[PDB]
Amino acid sequence: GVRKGWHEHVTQDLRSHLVHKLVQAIFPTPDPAALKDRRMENLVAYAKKVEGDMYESANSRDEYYHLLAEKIYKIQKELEEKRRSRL
Amino acid sequence: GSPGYPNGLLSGDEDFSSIADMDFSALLSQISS
Repeated sequence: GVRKGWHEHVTQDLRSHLVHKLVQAIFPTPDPAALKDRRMENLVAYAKKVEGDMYESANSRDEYYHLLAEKIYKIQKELEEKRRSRL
Repeated sequence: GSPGYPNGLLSGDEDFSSIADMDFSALLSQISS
């Protein structure tokens, strides 16, 4: 496996902002105290898992950040199904 | 042969969609009560 720019560019501080980028699209935060809640940590465990699937699948910085971004627009679809049709 | 072939069909990205409408109602009820 050949290493590209993203591999030496991704930090332990990015992977936390990538998940904080994921939790804000799924549910926007009213208060900074909602991030220390039990029900919130449950989908945090959904978003903590996905980043590692982008590391094996993506070979570029534009694809890696895109795979995490596509779930972000794709989860925005289901919340819209309860909004207009309520189903 | 085969570019990758991901694992998880109908239960890969469709399984948390049942939990994400269960967790969105619990996050609103905990702030307003």
